Amino acid sequence: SRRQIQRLEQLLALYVAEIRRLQEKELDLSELDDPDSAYLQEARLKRKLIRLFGRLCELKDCSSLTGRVIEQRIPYRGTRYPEVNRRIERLINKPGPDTFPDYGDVLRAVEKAAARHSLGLPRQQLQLMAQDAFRDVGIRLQERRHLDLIYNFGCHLTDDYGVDPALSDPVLARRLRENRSLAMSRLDEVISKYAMLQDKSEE
Amino acid sequence: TVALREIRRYQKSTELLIRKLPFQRLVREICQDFKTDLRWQSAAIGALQEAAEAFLVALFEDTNLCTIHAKRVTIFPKDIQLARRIRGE
Amino acid sequence: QGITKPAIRRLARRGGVKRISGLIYEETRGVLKVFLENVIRDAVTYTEHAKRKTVTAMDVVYALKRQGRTLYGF
Repeated sequence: SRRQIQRLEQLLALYVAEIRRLQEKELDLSELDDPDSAYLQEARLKRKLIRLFGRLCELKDCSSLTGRVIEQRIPYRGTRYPEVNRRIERLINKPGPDTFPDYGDVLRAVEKAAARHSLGLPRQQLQLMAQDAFRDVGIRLQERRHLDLIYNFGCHLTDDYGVDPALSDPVLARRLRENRSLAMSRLDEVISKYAMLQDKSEE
Repeated sequence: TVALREIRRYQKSTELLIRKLPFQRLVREICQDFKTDLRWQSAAIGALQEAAEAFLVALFEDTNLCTIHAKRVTIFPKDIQLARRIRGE
Repeated sequence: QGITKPAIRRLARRGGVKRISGLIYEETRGVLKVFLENVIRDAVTYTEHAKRKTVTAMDVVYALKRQGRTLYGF
């Protein structure tokens, strides 16, 4: 009913307002130890809001889709052989979040398509085909997830604004550069640490 | 009336794989180690979590993309390291 | 106590890695912590340069932009 729908929309607006207010809340270190802190309450509100949106869409008899880039079908046209292409497309379009294939999946796809239709393809060419396809769709899936990240990043506070303050302050810029050196180093350190643990737990 | 973009953002937030309290406490611990007393906008914590999960996932994606084997294959620390040297920065 | 193994396995799987070794759990915790240390270090630098007592979301954004491809294009 029209009234019900209108009401639900009002409720959505309410939850949005509450979420914004919580987002502005300033947490001290104590509150960062709190299981009930503004951050967690915010998360809860977000869940409530999503469920509510579901109900709203079911009332309108429209899809519950939010228009996320990540729900768009990713085409694969990469080879001369539509059958291979089709298998690859079905592979990367599997239902759920965990769709991301490894090389083995791609190779197996190429092989099954090449066998089913008897394309008479040598293993070298089959392998190069699989490698190129795996690279293409792997990069595609990565960039799609990245796009999804930057599209949905931040909040109303980041909607307002903006120029990096370091561009007008050489001292701050210097500090940030030093910080970058430290960052790269510490990352390298933890990575190589576990690599070396692996090497010592080998020989 | 709420626009779809807002709904999209909040939806993305509900999809994070790391528990939010342990993450919050990790941030707390780091601030303690840094000996910084500053407060934090709840929004800032959210930003940190979304970014951190993206960073980890990208790390695994890069490892995946650098492993060409096609045998049933287990990822180890050296694989991580290699992938970072190849696709990193 | 910390962040959990099923979550780490899920993070790996999201990137197309089905199987991880025993060291990967501890390494993932370590990398997570190091990354957070980097972002927070930059963010706090921004906050303190502005003589501010609360780290904002903008500070974290500016910090993130210096961490490489992660926020590229935002």
